[PDB]
Amino acid sequence: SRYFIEFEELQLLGKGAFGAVIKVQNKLDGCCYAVKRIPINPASRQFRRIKGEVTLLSRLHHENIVRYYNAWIERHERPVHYLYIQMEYCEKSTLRDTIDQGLYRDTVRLWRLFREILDGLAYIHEKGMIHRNLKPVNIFLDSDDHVKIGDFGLIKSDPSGHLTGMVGTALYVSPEVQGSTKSAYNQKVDLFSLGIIFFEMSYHPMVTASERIFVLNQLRDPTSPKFPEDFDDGEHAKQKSVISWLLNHDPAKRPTATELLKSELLPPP
Amino acid sequence: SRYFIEFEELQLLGKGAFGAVIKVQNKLDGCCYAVKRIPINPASRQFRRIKGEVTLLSRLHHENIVRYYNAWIERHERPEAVHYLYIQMEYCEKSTLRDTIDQGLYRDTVRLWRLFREILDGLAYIHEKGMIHRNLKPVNIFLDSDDHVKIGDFGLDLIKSDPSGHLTGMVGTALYVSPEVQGSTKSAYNQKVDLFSLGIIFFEMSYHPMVTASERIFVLNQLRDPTSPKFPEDFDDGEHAKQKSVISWLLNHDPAKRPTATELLKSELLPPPQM
Ligand SMILES: CN1CCN(c2ccc3[nH]c(-c4c(N)c5c(F)cccc5[nH]c4=O)nc3c2)CC1
Ligand SMILES: CN1CCN(c2ccc3[nH]c(-c4c(N)c5c(F)cccc5[nH]c4=O)nc3c2)CC1
Repeated sequence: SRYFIEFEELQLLGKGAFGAVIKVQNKLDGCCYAVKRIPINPASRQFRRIKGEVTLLSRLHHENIVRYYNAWIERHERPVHYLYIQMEYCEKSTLRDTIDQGLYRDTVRLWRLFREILDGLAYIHEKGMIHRNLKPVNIFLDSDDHVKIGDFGLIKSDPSGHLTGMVGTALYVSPEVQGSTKSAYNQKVDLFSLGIIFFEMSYHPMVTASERIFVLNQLRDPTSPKFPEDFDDGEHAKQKSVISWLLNHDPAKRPTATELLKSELLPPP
Repeated sequence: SRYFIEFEELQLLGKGAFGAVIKVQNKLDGCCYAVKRIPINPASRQFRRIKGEVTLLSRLHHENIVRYYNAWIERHERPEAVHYLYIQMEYCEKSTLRDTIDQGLYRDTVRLWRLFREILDGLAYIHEKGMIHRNLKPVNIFLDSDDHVKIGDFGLDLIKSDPSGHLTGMVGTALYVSPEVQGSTKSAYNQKVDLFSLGIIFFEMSYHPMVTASERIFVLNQLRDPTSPKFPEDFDDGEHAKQKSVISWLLNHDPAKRPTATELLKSELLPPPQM
């Protein structure tokens, strides 16, 4: 097994239904990587979707996309197949942890990392693709504080007990690709995720779960697209405009990645 | 029924909304054919389009065009009584050009270039006789026992077909149709529409088998990019270069900037025949 003989497992980065992401160190070069191990049935339609995503990722080359190193399938003894995808390890945390540590206070940085997410999103989009998985836990920063878009994959969580609405990854998922009214996945979906991601980028960390659920669900309202009182039309204004344009219920009223880059609302690089 | 009495069905070659193509065997001569069965209605303007096609298809004689044998109408069944049109054409033993690309054509540079010249010979003929094909796709170009090109007849934003679930754009048949024919139709009927499809066909012939659906959709949509016709990074110049110059010639977004079939056969980009 190539994984256990060539790589030194260092730390678990993520876990879930997909499988896991591990911080590893190649024994030969000595660099750290984020190897994604997915348990697969090489006969299933699931295998056709991952092999299809490995093909697409190996063809993506952008400064703001997470770098692809290698992908291989391994067969394990009687407890079975595993698919490994070796990708770059972005040393300087995720965008999630960058927001939680006060990104909002540094407007100059805030606007730079946003532009970078747009550059990489534009590249993905101009190569005719939809990400479907743009969330702060899947956008990272390297040693040089650059954005690296990751690869592609009522509420008990509320301590007050009174909150209703969507929670987690669902808060980033476009309204058109939800419910019974499943109005076809578009590239405009990736831009809805980016309008939620930019609000969080532009707003103070939401310390409590009750605060996060209320604030993000009120922003997602088609009959009331919010913005908290402390997110004033005075000091933000252009930020509020970008967020409101991207979060426009009508998938057709949303800009293109290139439209927002060639827009006056975004400061110059 | 002439079809059931005079012929014996051996295999289904293809299907669709148009009708179907079935490999038959004539009981009198012992030869196999490709009978294209079309459900029709004689009082419709669609039938008068089909009749006109049988009229033109019967006037074409070139070694690189699928030979036409006979055409007839058959009133079959009872309810309000269905009408069918049969077209009996040549059966090409070897394969389709699709199954030649998929079984690695891109390697044999002497076969690749020959097969392409043969497609241009047939296409130059159809164009001389004042016609446009509009069905030039690797599934409608065949190869007979002697490994020769036979151009078939003319039988007139997430893409759900993609297993990954990320790809956007053109899928299947739309991948060969000229951009002047889709969206903005002002002169969507030129002979240069055929020459565009030939660029996509020559790309596939010159490039490795794209066995994945996700690969074929990505690779072919990148080439069809109006703003910038991409081309893969795998597609060398040390073993190609002329091949790439021809593909670019043919795929020019502007139909005026594409060659004519006889212009390209006269071009020095094309290595001369030695057979
Ligand atoms: C409390 N906080 C938890 C998350 N902490 C963390 C730190 C570094 C991290 N690098 C990656 C990472 C990926 N997750 C990754 C991927 F999922 C797919 C492809 C490439 C990737 N590259 C990465 O570099 N995640 C990190 C999380 C920071 C502390
Ligand atoms: C390698 N695999 C073999 C079986 N398969 C096959 C083999 C031979 C074939 N010939 C024709 C064929 C036509 N389709 C045809 C037409 F569509 C209109 C007019 C004349 C035609 N003559 C043909 O000979 N199809 C074939 C399919 C698919 C490829």
